[PDB]
Amino acid sequence: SVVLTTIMNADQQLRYPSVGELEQIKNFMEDSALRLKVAKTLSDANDRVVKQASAGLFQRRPDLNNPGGNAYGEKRLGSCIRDLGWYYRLITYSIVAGNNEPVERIGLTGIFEMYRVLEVPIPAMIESMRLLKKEALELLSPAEAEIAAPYFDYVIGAMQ
Amino acid sequence: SRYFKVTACIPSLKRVRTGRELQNTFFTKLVPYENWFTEQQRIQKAGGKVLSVKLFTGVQGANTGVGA
Amino acid sequence: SVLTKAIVNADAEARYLSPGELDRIKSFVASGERRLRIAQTLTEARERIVKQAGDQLFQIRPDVVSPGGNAYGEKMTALCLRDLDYYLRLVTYGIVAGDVTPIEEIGIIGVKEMYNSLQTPIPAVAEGVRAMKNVATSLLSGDDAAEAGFYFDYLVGAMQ
Amino acid sequence: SVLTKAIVNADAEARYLSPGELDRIKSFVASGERRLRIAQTLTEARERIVKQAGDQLFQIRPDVVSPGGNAYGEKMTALCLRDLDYYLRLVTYGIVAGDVTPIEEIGIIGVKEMYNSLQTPIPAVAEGVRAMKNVATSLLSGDDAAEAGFYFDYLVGAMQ
Amino acid sequence: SVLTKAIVNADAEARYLSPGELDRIKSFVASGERRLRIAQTLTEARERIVKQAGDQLFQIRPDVVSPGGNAYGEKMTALCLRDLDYYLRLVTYGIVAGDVTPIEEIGIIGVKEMYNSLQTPIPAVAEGVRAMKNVATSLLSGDDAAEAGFYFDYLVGAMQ
Amino acid sequence: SVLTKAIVNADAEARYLSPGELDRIKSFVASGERRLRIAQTLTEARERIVKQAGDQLFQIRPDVVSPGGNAYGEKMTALCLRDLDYYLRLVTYGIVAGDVTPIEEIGIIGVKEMYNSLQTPIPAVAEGVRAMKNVATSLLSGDDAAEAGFYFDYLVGAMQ
Amino acid sequence: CSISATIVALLEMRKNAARLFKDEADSKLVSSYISVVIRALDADRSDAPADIVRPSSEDRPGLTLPYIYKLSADSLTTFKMTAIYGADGRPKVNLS
Amino acid sequence: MQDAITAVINNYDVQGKYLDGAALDKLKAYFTTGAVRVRAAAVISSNATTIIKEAAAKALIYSDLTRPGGNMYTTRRYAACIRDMDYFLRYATYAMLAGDPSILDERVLNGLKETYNSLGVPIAATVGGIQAMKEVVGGLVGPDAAKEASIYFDYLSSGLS
Amino acid sequence: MQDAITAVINNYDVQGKYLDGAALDKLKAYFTTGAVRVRAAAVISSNATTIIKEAAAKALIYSDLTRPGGNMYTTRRYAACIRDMDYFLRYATYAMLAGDPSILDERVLNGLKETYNSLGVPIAATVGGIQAMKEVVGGLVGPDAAKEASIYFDYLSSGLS
Amino acid sequence: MQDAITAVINNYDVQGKYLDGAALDKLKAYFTTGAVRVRAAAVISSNATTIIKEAAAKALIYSDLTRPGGNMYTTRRYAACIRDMDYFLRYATYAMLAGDPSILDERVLNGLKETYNSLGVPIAATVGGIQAMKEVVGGLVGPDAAKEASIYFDYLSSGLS
Amino acid sequence: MQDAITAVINNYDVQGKYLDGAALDKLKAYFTTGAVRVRAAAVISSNATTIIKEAAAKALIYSDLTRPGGNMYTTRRYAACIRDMDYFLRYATYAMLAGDPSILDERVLNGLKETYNSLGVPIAATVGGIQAMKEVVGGLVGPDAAKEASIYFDYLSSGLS
Ligand SMILES: *[C@H](C)[C@H]1/C(=C/c2[nH]c(/C=C3N=C(/C=C4\NC(=O)C(CC)=C4C)C(C)=C\3CCC(=O)O)c(CCC(=O)O)c2C)NC(=O)[C@@H]1C
Ligand SMILES: *[C@H](C)[C@H]1/C(=C/c2[nH]c(/C=C3N=C(/C=C4\NC(=O)C(CC)=C4C)C(C)=C\3CCC(=O)O)c(CCC(=O)O)c2C)NC(=O)[C@@H]1C
Ligand SMILES: *[C@H](C)[C@H]1/C(=C/c2[nH]c(/C=C3N=C(/C=C4\NC(=O)C(CC)=C4C)C(C)=C\3CCC(=O)O)c(CCC(=O)O)c2C)NC(=O)[C@@H]1C
Ligand SMILES: *[C@H](C)[C@H]1/C(=C/c2[nH]c(/C=C3N=C(/C=C4\NC(=O)C(CC)=C4C)C(C)=C\3CCC(=O)O)c(CCC(=O)O)c2C)NC(=O)[C@@H]1C
Ligand SMILES: *[C@H](C)[C@H]1/C(=C/c2[nH]c(/C=C3N=C(/C=C4\NC(=O)C(CC)=C4C)C(C)=C\3CCC(=O)O)c(CCC(=O)O)c2C)NC(=O)[C@@H]1C
Ligand SMILES: *[C@H](C)[C@H]1/C(=C/c2[nH]c(/C=C3N=C(/C=C4\NC(=O)C(CC)=C4C)C(C)=C\3CCC(=O)O)c(CCC(=O)O)c2C)NC(=O)[C@@H]1C
Ligand SMILES: *[C@H](C)[C@H]1/C(=C/c2[nH]c(/C=C3N=C(/C=C4\NC(=O)C(CC)=C4C)C(C)=C\3CCC(=O)O)c(CCC(=O)O)c2C)NC(=O)[C@@H]1C
Ligand SMILES: CCC1=C(C)/C(=C/C2=NC(=C\c3[nH]c(/C=C4\NC(=O)[C@H](C)[C@H]4CC)c(C)c3CCC(=O)O)/C(CCC(=O)O)=C2C)NC1=O
Repeated sequence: SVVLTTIMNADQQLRYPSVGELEQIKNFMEDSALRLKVAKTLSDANDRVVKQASAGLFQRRPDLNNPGGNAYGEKRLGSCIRDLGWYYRLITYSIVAGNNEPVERIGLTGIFEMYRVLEVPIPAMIESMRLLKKEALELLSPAEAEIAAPYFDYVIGAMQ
Repeated sequence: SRYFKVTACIPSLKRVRTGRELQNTFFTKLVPYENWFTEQQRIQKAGGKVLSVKLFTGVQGANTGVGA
Repeated sequence: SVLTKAIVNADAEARYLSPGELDRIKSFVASGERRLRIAQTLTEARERIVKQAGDQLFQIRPDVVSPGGNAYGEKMTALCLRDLDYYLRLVTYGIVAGDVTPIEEIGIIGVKEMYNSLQTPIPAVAEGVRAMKNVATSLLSGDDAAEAGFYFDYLVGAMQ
Repeated sequence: SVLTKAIVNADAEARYLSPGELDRIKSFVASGERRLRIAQTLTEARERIVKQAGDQLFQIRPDVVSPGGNAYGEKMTALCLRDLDYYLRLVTYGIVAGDVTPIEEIGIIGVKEMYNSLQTPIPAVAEGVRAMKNVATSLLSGDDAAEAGFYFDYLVGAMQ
Repeated sequence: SVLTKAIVNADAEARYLSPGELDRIKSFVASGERRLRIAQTLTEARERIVKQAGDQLFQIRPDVVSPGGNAYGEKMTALCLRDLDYYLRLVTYGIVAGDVTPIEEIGIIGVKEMYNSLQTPIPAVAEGVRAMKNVATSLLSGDDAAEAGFYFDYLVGAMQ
Repeated sequence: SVLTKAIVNADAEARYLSPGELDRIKSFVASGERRLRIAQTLTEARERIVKQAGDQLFQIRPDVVSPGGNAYGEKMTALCLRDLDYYLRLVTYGIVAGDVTPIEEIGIIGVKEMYNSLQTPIPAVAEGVRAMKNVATSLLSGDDAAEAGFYFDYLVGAMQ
Repeated sequence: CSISATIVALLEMRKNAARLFKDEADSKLVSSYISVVIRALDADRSDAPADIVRPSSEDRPGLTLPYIYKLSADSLTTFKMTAIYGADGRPKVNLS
Repeated sequence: MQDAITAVINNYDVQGKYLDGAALDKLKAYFTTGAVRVRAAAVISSNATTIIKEAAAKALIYSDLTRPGGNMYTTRRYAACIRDMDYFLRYATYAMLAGDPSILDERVLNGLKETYNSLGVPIAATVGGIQAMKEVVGGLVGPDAAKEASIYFDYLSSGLS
Repeated sequence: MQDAITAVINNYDVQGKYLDGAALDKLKAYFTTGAVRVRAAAVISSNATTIIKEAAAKALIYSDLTRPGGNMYTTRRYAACIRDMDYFLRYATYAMLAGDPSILDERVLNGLKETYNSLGVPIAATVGGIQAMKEVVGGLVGPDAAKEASIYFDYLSSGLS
Repeated sequence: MQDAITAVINNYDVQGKYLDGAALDKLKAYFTTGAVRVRAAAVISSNATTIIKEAAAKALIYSDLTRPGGNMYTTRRYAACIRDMDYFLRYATYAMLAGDPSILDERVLNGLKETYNSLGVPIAATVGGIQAMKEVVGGLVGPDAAKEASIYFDYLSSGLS
Repeated sequence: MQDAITAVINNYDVQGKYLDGAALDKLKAYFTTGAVRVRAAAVISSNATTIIKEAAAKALIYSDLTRPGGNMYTTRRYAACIRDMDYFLRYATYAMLAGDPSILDERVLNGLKETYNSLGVPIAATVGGIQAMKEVVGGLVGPDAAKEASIYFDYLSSGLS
């Protein structure tokens, strides 16, 4: 989280938190009251947004469910949908957390090294998270959309 | 003048180094007293744990003979 | 500043600006108006603040203005008041920047060596900064007084 | 001492003692008896030197013995003269050793941090050591006084 | 020399010279005229030392002046005597200097590789140096003989 | 040997076996027949080669058989012939191994300290190795003789 | 690109290069070399093994390097010595 | 590196003055232009890769740089681009977030001409590629935020050439 | 290391559970009190050396520790003990800010016990110094952050003992 | 490390004995199988990526290891497990080509089991993966070198267990 | 390291009183033993190689250890043993000049047994070589330094065994 990111820098430089660092640590909490319902709203759709994004993604890329495709079969499709659910859970975790910490530390550092022995399309995950961000914002208002858009941008900005 | 004889393991969890990542992940080595603190802080910063530390070289009294 | 501390931090990893960093930069630009107003209010009352702080300092530590004192004499006292004005200027710079980065480079790094060479009481200078903090917080509303005094306490802690 | 310094210097190069190194040891062992006489003289005159050094220090720097001084009262002044006694003992140890290794390992490394924590004037302690040197110079022969003054000046420079 | 060693170590540790180093400098400057007299005696007796050194070396190791010997031939023996004169001059340099930096930089660093290049017996050269040590100590009083013997033994140990 | 060096270098490169190193493997396995043939061809005449090499070494270097030399005495001559037999074992080891790895580990590293402590002529031992080169080459075919001569000349360089 | 279309064309090129040669070792060589292209093409994900990121500090920028760029280099000979197994020890030891 | 906030403080500290009306007006202008910059930074991010591909197709590819002899002829030379680029983005996205040339002169555009001269690397081509990226980002970002992004891209191109 | 927030995230990611009412209750309970944590951390940072001074004066010095035969004897050992004092204070502040002793376990207590055993450090004296730290810090920060500051000093004392 | 030839050479050097008939038979026994070792090593090195891809499908994936709470869970741990598998395959190739587990004991097994104990990695899972790689290698290499390839994987599994 | 003067300094420093008449007597005794100490050290440094030669000829060479199947076998191992012998001689001279075996313990005697057991180096033969150097120095140096030379020579043997 933000506290972890600040304390890591402080301990790396061997010093207390800074006079501009506490101003950010306090501003990270005052919007937490609003943000709690923002990440909450995506929480009770978690088995629905991914379910719809399957219908947004494997018709866009039909080779994912074609004989030369990686997601042929009901169980193979289930794996891709479970991966989408994992990414949705992680992005919600980071939304509740602050900085990129929850997603980067768990399911972002080593995507290419995983898929290197997995044969799963990174350019397909690009559109997958594009559609996830596309469908997860209309549940929110524009005020919440402004507090949700950058949190969605990091996946398609990192895997690239 | 004295060297601590210690053993420890340090895992790298940000880069996944991909060549002979075994000798640099578990080691025993004599480290000087003046450099022991900076050596041991690195293991804690990276995330590994120190398994044991030993005086080895010097006596507990200190006073004269400490310098080097 | 906050912008420098945020952009260069997301440049040491070879990534774009973090979705966690497309925030507190935001609160900084939001509170920039209040920061500018507070800095202007401190700047208008620079002479009164310096004069009253020097008065309080010379009462509380009268040994400095004695014959065996570093600041004994009319022009050695003028130099002490000039140093107090310098630190008030640095505090205003820190307030506008939103971080103690500029004040740190301008008037803190090596201050121990400079004052030891000149044979000046660093605790006396710190007490002078505290008196300046009291006089400054006497001229401001509670929130703005706390905001200015937080930087003042940074100066007091650093000169130590 | 000289022996440990020469031995460490030879051991670092992994070679036997050079002729100049042996000449140094021979000169030191030949001159040891004068150092022993210096040590016994300073030992039997330890209390008078400490008292006169305290008197000179309190005359030179009234601020240390003052309402706000570091040594105000009886136990504070007792501790100051006690520290002077420790430094006299360290000077005798250095004189008998012929070098400054025991003095360095006992009373100078970390003394800056210790005296900063205690808020004792380091220049005041240096003035006390200088007064100790002035007192000790009045109880020795000229060559012997110079020999002791070398280590006294070493302590003065080290507390700088 | 001793001055070079003390100054080099003080510069390497970035500090002023220690009292022990100053004492060694004082002893070195005290022994200067004695060292000069010893060197003058050796340089006056340079040729006789070389001649009987050659005689002792040839008596001990006649194989070197044998057909399979490195110095077989009158001009080869002349070169051996010239190396002998070189090492005697280096010994005089070391004696006046008070230590072994000039001897080291002139005649031991790389001497192993050079004599391997020339296919010459290093133990034979060391035995010749020992013969020089005997002949030189035969012309000097006991203390000065020991002082020259230290440098001769240093040369023998270095050629090893 | 060849495989050891290939694997060590490939591992230091941090990659699989290159086709180059695979080439040296596939050709060493083929040429092991000729290497072994050279092996027992030298092994059958091990003692005669050593004896003839010793004889021509004695005739070429009368200086080793001298009052200062190490060869005066039938016991010393036997000790030298045993060293020669040791080195013919070493050269046949290197011939069978294809690389000089065992020979270096067994009889060249520290041989300088060996023969300096024992006071033995290293150039004389090199001449004995050359004599042994001639004796071994006299009983082998030209290509095979040159193949053994590579290791013999490497030994001649090694004691240098 | 039709990747499957190109891989089959590569297979046809490999086999047809095989038909020219009499398989002494030279027809095997061409097949092995052209097989390298297809094998190091297919997977989609072992290809492009990330960018080697050089992390920097607050004073200088952090850098990145394409993997293929350093894969065509001199391959970085390194020296590493393994000997913590034991100061006092138990394992195979020996001199290595 | 420097932003507007730090630049005003630095050139008001060298002369030892408090922040006057002009300095407050400059800081006021930056603070008022502090939201479109943040929005355009996020817009540049995510759509970065398509921006690079469009710029490459518009300027670099379909020219001398791709045929034999070019400096983008084979793969890994095509790969050193997209790289090379992603800088000139990344940077100047930093510039249009902490708006000042500064960063572009200290980290990216400094000795780059020397490096390109020692490594081939057609400077005219790599500046035409910069202008293509400028056009595509001006298209993607918006009407008003197309400017100052055009400013930093023009600064980069002019400094390089 | 972890704080209250990332501790909740990891504790739910281990079984793959989305954030529920109980988890959001824990996060709310952490968020409602951290402002007092910020004020207490600022006060501790501003008064770091003074706290070490009073803690040493009350618990360590004026004893046999500073005399010959003591562990704190000589300026080198005195500076070492005060640096350890400062390190304990700073890591206690980090733990109180994060709301979790994970950083204390990972970077403070790991190896400190047998390290002090091999060095001869009096663990009772260090514990007394830590409690003097906690007393001074509780005096300074006030009721708002007193127990939150003191719990991690007690954690350090219990880990050492 | 040592190969067959190096091991026999050292075993004769320690006795100071010339190469005898038995040493000749041992060397010839190594030499007659040299070519098939090169062929099997080339077969492994050519398609090692596909080998590891197939081996990952039989032993570890699609299980609780890849789920939350599993050792191989998360991107970093998954990539580390596959890197370890590649390490095992490459060093098994080296051991097979040298005809001696000495390199495996020197540079793979040493410290490995206590390292996995400290990290919490499943030694049984690693053993299963090593064996599955062993069947894949034995199937690919064919009857000519299947047993020879499999013996070193067996050595790795037995050393780990 | 701690010489005689430093040892007396530490002995009075841990108890915290000034130098006494007993300390004066001890320092005077060590000053009296200075010149013969320097002369003996100079003689040993002069004849370092000869001492190793006689010690080897008396206890090391021409035996089973100097044949195949020995730890002394191979020039590298023999050079390592002779370098260790020179180490013993040099550190014995250092301790002889210092007056205290602290150098002998920390720089030499510390360890030197677990390493020897791990390597397989015989220890009885090493002790015999140390005693061989003992009689060699006994003849090389005068009887004034013979006893003090012998006690430091026996110290290494006692520590090793
Ligand atoms: C994979 C089948 C299993 C698995 C493995 C796993 N390993 C690590 C971490 C390390 N692996 C190594 C390995 C080696 N070092 C060497 O020198 C060699 C031979 C040359 C090897 C094989 C080491 C030392 C580490 C630690 C340092 C590092 O991370 O690089 C991890 C990561 C553990 C962590 O997160 O700290 C994992 C997951 N996991 C499974 O589930 C499989 C059973
Ligand atoms: C006297 C001339 C000056 C002075 C001194 C002063 N010292 C203290 C307190 C302490 N001084 C020491 C000193 C040492 N410990 C060591 O190991 C050595 C090396 C041999 C020394 C010199 C220590 C340990 C203390 C702490 C108390 C204790 O000994 O237990 C004080 C008291 C400070 C306080 O805050 O109480 C003072 C005043 N003061 C002057 O004005 C002179 C310049
Ligand atoms: C003969 C051509 C030359 C020569 C030799 C000579 N050697 C010795 C004594 C020894 N030589 C060795 C040799 C080795 N030990 C090893 O491990 C190896 C590597 C395989 C070698 C070559 C040893 C150990 C000894 C010592 C006795 C022993 O083996 O136990 C002597 C005797 C010296 C003495 O003082 O008695 C001699 C003479 N002499 C010449 O003139 C030739 C140049
Ligand atoms: C692309 C449109 C053009 C082109 C470029 C090209 N560049 C290289 C190699 C390098 N480019 C850089 C660049 C930078 N380093 C920095 O730090 C920065 C700013 C932060 C920049 C812009 C460097 C240093 C190199 C050399 C080292 C490396 O490759 O990382 C190449 C490769 C040249 C080669 O093959 O050796 C190429 C091809 N090529 C084109 O056709 C365009 C004109
Ligand atoms: C002070 C209250 C007490 C005391 C302490 C003391 N400590 C040392 C030496 C060390 N202390 C540490 C400490 C740490 N390493 C870590 O990682 C952390 C947390 C991040 C800590 C606190 C270490 C590593 C050392 C050894 C290296 C060094 O000295 O820096 C000493 C010195 C012992 C000696 O002289 O050899 C002392 C004296 N002493 C007291 O009297 C107090 C009770
Ligand atoms: C989905 C849009 C795309 C896709 C995906 C796909 N994934 C798999 C299999 C796995 N995916 C994972 C993922 C993770 N492990 C982790 O630790 C994390 C971080 C939280 C993730 C995201 C794993 C472990 C597997 C392997 C199976 C397992 O659960 O252990 C498949 C199946 C591949 C197969 O060979 O069966 C697929 C198809 N495929 C597409 O086409 C989409 C673009
Ligand atoms: C000699 C009398 C006997 C003997 C010795 C022998 N030693 C080694 C190897 C080593 N010896 C050391 C010793 C030290 N390292 C130090 O730092 C110190 C004190 C400063 C000592 C005494 C060590 C660490 C090694 C290993 C590294 C090296 O070889 O230099 C060997 C070689 C063993 C091998 O081949 O690996 C030998 C043979 N052998 C005898 O037979 C003698 C009785
Ligand atoms: C020797 C190794 C090597 C190759 C092969 C290579 C190929 C190569 N093909 C390219 C483009 C291109 N390549 C193709 C098409 C195809 N590509 C194929 O291999 C098929 C035969 C065909 C599809 C059936 C197209 C259409 C483009 C233009 C870019 C685009 O697709 O948008 C480019 C980018 C530059 C350009 O536009 O010319 C590269 C790097 N460069 C190399 O260094």
